[PDB]
Amino acid sequence: GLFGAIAGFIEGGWQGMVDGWYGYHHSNEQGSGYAADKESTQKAIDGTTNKVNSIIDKMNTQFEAVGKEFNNLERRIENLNKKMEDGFLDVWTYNAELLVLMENERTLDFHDSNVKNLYDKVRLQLRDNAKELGNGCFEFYHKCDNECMESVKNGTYDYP
Amino acid sequence: DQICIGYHANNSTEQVDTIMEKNVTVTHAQDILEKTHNGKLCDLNGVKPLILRDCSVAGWLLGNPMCDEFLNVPEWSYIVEKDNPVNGLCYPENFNDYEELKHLLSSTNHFEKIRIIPRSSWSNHDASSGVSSACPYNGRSSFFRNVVWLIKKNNAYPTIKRSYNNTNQEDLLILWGIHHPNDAAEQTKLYQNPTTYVSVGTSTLNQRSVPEIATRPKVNGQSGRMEFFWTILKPNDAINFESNGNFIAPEYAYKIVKKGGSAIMKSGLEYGNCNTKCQTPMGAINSSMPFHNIHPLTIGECPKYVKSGRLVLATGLRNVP
Ligand SMILES: *[C@@H]1O[C@H](CO)[C@@H](O[C@@H]2O[C@H](CO)[C@@H](O)[C@H](O)[C@H]2NC(C)=O)[C@H](O)[C@H]1NC(C)=O
Ligand SMILES: *[C@@H]1O[C@H](CO)[C@@H](O[C@@H]2O[C@H](CO)[C@@H](O)[C@H](O)[C@H]2NC(C)=O)[C@H](O)[C@H]1NC(C)=O
Ligand SMILES: CC(=O)N[C@H]1[C@H]([C@H](O)[C@H](O)CO)O[C@@](O)(C(=O)O)C[C@@H]1O
Ligand SMILES: *[C@@H]1O[C@H](CO)[C@@H](O)[C@H](O)[C@H]1NC(C)=O
Ligand SMILES: *[C@@H]1O[C@H](CO)[C@@H](O)[C@H](O)[C@H]1NC(C)=O
Ligand SMILES: *[C@@H]1O[C@H](CO)[C@@H](O)[C@H](O)[C@H]1NC(C)=O
Repeated sequence: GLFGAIAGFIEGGWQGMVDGWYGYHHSNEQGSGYAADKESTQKAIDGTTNKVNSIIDKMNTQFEAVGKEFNNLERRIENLNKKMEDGFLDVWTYNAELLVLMENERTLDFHDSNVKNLYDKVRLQLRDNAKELGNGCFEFYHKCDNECMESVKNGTYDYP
Repeated sequence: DQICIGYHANNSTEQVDTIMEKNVTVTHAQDILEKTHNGKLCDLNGVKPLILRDCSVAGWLLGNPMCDEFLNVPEWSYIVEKDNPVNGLCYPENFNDYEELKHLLSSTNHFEKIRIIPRSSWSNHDASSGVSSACPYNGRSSFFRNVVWLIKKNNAYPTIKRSYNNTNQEDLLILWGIHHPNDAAEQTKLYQNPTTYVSVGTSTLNQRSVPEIATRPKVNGQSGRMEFFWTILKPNDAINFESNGNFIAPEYAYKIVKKGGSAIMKSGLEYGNCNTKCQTPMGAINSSMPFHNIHPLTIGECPKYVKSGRLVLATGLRNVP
């Protein structure tokens, strides 16, 4: 992906994490488990929701065809009328399709960027207290438990 | 002991497209394209449409005997006409500025019919023999019901002088016509006077039509032709008619109610006894989707029309097993 995380340095997704889009998976003495990060996930949800709404709202002034009739000696204006209505239908169809195509791409990179930044945030936390396995995981040097784990997610983690 | 950062994944099969790659499977997506309709012609917010069936707008307004179903139509939401209604001008001919009159209809929701010139008002002219086998009714020769094909009486056609003042609040659509015989002998048999005309004048309209007596191919058994005209008489304005023959005089006219906001939809469907907020010539639409690809000519509160066959927005992320 543009930010190299999703399907990148973090090879796959977690079917076991149904709590959100991005999260963690710890492993210690007490046990292991998945826990979605509610902050970033919700921040992404708001962003995508606003995007969908913006796209729609921007497509509220599109052209609207109107029925008109012409006699046998008005073929020129009938065709002008037809070319014009088809003309605008083709323009807005182009606008609708291209906007979706471009934004779909940005939406995928957006998610990719969110994962990458969540990872980097954690990396900065576990300054020298953890080992970067380079697969999206961090292996602590000296054991770390559920209270310790919750500390990282708590964003409160810090020797201080 | 480890802590790993990761992302959601599911059994989603939904796919979206991007510039560099097509069919990317994503965890969540949102379809925004309505692709279905109910295949019916419904009422628009409770108001039923005017379904002309086998009658054309002209068949209806002039009163083709085969269109009695529409002698006094009520308020309508939109109008539906077939591509080629069989019942239009029973007696062959031309309808002046027909397309402009149809366009005018498209901006109104009601034509209230009123009698501006009693048929019994023609004391010096025959107002009963004006019929033709081209406009049959109950097995006999008849004619458009809203206008009168005046004939000579007692071997005479004294000059006509009629005036009508629009004492109503609404604009009045007035229709009348003139007959083009097939030859001089016919002219004399029907109107007696050989050289005739139909002059009409309002505050804005000035016109004098003359019959063009010629011989042409038979259409509905007639080689003669009728030519119809129309005008909008403003409130308080008056219309003056004068003619020494060939006049197809008005009887009924229509008060125009610009509740404004209609449309002449071309379709072969009939009324489907249903109600909708969005109607296309192919069927109604009921959806929250911002777009639809049913048909471009719609009426009511509808989604935006596009030619797209598929339109899906990505919401979630790429779904990686
Ligand atoms: C959440 O952050 C807090 C600090 O704000 C972490 O500290 C512990 O918080 C719990 C209450 O949830 C207290 O009972 C403990 O006494 C705190 N630590 C100690 C031993 O002083 C907490 O660990 C973080 N995550 C959670 C909920 O465990
Ligand atoms: C149609 O009839 C109306 C009503 O008689 C005419 O308007 C009135 O005319 C009188 C005489 O000039 C005026 O004093 C009134 O003020 C008019 N009333 C209105 C409603 O304006 C009108 O002139 C006639 N129309 C035509 C063109 O002959
Ligand atoms: C008004 C009138 O005289 N109607 C007669 C007409 C007219 O002579 C022609 O329509 C003139 O073009 O001819 C008929 O054959 C017809 O149309 O059925 C008999 C009909 O009684
Ligand atoms: C897994 O996929 C099937 C098929 O789409 C679906 O019916 C089922 O609900 C999914 N499992 C879950 C998350 O319930
Ligand atoms: C995209 O996937 C659909 C699956 O129904 C398929 O019909 C279509 O041909 C695919 N397009 C490409 C990129 O081959
Ligand atoms: C559209 O469908 C919804 C959901 O069933 C319904 O509540 C609404 O009345 C429908 N609208 C029309 C006019 O069909």
